[PDB]
Amino acid sequence: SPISPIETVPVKLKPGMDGPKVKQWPLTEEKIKALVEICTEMEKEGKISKIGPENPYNTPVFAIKTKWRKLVDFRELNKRTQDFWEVQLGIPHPAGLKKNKSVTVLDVGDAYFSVPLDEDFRKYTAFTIPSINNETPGIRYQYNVLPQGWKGSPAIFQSSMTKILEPFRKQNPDIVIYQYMDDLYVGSDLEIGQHRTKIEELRQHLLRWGLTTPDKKHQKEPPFLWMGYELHPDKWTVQPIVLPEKDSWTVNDIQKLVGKLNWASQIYPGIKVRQLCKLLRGTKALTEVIPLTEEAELELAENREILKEPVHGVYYDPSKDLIAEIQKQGQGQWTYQIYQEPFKNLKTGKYARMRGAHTNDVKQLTEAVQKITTESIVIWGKTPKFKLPIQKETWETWWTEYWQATWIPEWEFVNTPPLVKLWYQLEKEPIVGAETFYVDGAANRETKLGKAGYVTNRGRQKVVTLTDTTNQKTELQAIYLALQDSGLEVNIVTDSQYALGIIQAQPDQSESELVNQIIEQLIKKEKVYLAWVPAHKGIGGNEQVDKLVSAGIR
Amino acid sequence: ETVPVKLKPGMDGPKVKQWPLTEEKIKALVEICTEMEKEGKISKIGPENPYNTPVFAIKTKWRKLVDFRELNKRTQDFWEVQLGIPHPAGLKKNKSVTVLDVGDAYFSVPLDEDFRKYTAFTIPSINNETPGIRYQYNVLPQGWKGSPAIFQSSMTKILEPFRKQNPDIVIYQYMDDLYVGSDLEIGQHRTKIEELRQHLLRWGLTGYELHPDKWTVQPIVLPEKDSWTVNDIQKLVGKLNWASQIYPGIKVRQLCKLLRGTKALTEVIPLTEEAELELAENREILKEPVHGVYYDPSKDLIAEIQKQGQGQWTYQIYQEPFKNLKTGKYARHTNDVKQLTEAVQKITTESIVIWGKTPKFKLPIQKETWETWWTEYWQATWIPEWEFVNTPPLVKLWYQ
Ligand SMILES: Cc1ccnc2c1NC(=O)c1cccnc1N2C1CC1
Ligand SMILES: O=c1c(C2CCCC2)c(O)c2cccnc2n1O
Ligand SMILES: [Mn+2]
Ligand SMILES: [Mn+2]
Repeated sequence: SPISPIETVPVKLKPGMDGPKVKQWPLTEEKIKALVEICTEMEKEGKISKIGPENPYNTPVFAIKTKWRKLVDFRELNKRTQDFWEVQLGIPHPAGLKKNKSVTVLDVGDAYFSVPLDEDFRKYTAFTIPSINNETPGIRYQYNVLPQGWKGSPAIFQSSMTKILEPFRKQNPDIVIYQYMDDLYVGSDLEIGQHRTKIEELRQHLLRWGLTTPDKKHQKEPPFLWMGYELHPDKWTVQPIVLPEKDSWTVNDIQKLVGKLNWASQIYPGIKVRQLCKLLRGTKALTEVIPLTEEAELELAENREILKEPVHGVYYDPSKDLIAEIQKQGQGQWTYQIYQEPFKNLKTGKYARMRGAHTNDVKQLTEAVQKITTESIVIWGKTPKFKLPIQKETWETWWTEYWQATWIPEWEFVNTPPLVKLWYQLEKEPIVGAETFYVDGAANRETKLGKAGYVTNRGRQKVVTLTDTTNQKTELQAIYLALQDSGLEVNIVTDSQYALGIIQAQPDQSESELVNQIIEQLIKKEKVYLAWVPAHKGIGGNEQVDKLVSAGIR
Repeated sequence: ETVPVKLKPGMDGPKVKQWPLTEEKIKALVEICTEMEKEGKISKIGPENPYNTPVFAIKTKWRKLVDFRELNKRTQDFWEVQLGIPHPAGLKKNKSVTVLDVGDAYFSVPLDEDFRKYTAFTIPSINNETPGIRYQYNVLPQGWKGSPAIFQSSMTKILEPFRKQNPDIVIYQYMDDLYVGSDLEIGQHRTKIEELRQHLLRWGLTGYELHPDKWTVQPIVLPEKDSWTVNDIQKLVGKLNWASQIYPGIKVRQLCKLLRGTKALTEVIPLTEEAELELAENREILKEPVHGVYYDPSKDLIAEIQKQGQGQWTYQIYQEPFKNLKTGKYARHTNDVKQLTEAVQKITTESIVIWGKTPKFKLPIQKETWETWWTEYWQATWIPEWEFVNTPPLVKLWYQ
């Protein structure tokens, strides 16, 4: 095995730190013999070199099992070695790859051992093979190449390969090479003849730089198993996903189920995970059996049906636009597909995230759009054209009136029920001939006891006592009371900006049951006007509720 | 020779992640950086450099925008209290202020050898197909606050003849820009700017027009109305109640007397006349500057922005909440994000002109939305710090 003739990367220790000096533990005779054999062969290969006892640094070695292997525990050196640039900031998504006629994998034989280590850093990699018991001074070596398990090796190997591939890439610009650890993926649109010939030009270029690669008879055939994917030059899919059929589901089994389904959702449309995830909340040990909820059973059954037949994704054509379509699956659940030619998906996915305690479908849709927009730029370097289950009018109305700024890239309405809509709206002007309710709450923070109530312009009145409450809850409770007892048209005046803010954003779902009870009442109504006044400014009706609800509370 | 630059004690360089870039901006950056590399301004680097600063492309010519916000935080002692550039109080008074991009000057001055590693940046690839192209600066970079701090003495020498010949022209440097103010007639001002450009041209270095003397207060406006309803007065007292938190001496006691007992909102009630003493004299304080509020140079500036609809945006600049140093508005094929970026830039330059620093913005937008879109509409060579907030419901109509 050759050592690459490339330039070395200068390495330093962390500022104010010296090299490791951790002592060697006594080893058994069989382990010592095994290490001696390994180290003399490594020394003849040029990988390591003998040093004297003038070198003060040490890292412990160990021998593990017919054949033996040497383990160098670099924990202490790694702690003292400088930080490096990250090996990668992300991995390619298969959907972003372009279709090739042929693609070949070439693995590098003994990757790290083929690239030299900075001469001035070599002294810190020193290790000692101990003699039988205490007696003799041990045999001392240092590394000449990138050591396995050392902090800098991944980054320095990658950087070395990049420099080696650079000449070849520049004079062969229409051949694509992806670097991954010790593997090289090489694709082109050349005919079967001059592709296999082109691999040989690469293999000879790599061998010239001390990197050996497998020949035609040894190199793997497609599909290639990589990072949980199954890759053809023509199509891609996720690796075989098999959902076990079990009588009893443990936490561990459900965690693994959700993981598989989540992974599958990249190409299998409509995958659902919500009900299965609910089973894992505040859950016990991994061995604990969780009875499947009826909704979880139905979700599992729907997923099995989806995964029944194999599904593949296509590759990316840079000359065509990307199309993203989104559908609502249920409450909080969103699903999407991206294609270039109608219904031949490059990839699929799902969105579920709950941004904030209270929300609506319009906000969730936009959040889904922004998630897909970011994904698209990462994968394809451009935004897709969207097709959304919301009318332009509905979208128009919401964006204009809402306090928050947004921008959705080019999109079209598509009639795929359920359509996104707002379930109620607040009046811009007070209602003529409707009862005006003045509301307020009060809570005692010591006892957590509180009161919620109202007074009206028609002399109506009510107070309800609450037991484990907060200021905010009592204000919502008061508003809920006013809605319950009011009739189809109502004017409601609150001194709670918190309550105002929630309701003005037209939520249709909430983490609070109380807010959900308010939402249910707002939809039943014909007209609702909600106004705000400052608290304790001698405002007529407002002062009347305050005294009423604060009595016995504060 | 190079001037030695060091980080604030106990901390090292920036390790900020490179944001995802579109196809056209990556290609633009590759062309720009290949050219700079050939000219020796930047050099390719190895993996022994663990540092990173984000890079963007903005605009018809593409230009590189390096986001040195983090490096600038970690070098504050250098550019502020070691080689600080003084800010003139006369600039905000001027009839006209012209902004000239002067960043091209910096590439003629070498960067300190031991500091070059902290200027590391990455040009990413689409879909992480290839390793990012890594560089560091060999020269004073654009966007780094240390650059005008170091070039300071060279700029003084450049402007000396022009400043001698034109004593009543204020020239201020902030980052990559030169701010040039005068009280001359517009034609004469523009003639002097052209004159200044010629001086700069002889040194290699090579506009945007402001009128700060016409920057007047944005007063909280109380409605003139004939025939008030119960709802109208409630909205009015609520606006006045909050107005009293910022303005010292706002009264609302007389207006509240009209709202006594539980009355219907649509009931039209006639006003007295005891409230008119409040109403009218409230307008007096509302149109005037806030008494007792002054800029503290040891404190950060904060900017809040509210979306008002119809392409209108209100903003406030303060250091302690309620104590408004400045208020204003921004007005507009323009979308919400585009309008907001334009407003942020407008507020920032005013802030540079008035105080010599940028505010930290509280933006009424989702983080990810802002991050994907802001460079599409960004034109400035600096970048302010920002937060992402939920606009409180009534602050909007109070500043309306
Ligand atoms: C694992 C991997 C990741 C990134 N790109 C690729 C590969 N492997 C492929 O099999 C492949 C498939 C089709 C086209 N590009 C591919 N390649 C490109 C390099 C030829
Ligand atoms: O009674 C109060 C008080 C009082 C308690 C302390 C004195 C004022 C508030 O501050 C307040 C603030 C927002 C909303 N409702 C409120 N209510 O109902
Ligand atoms: Mn209250
Ligand atoms: Mn109260």
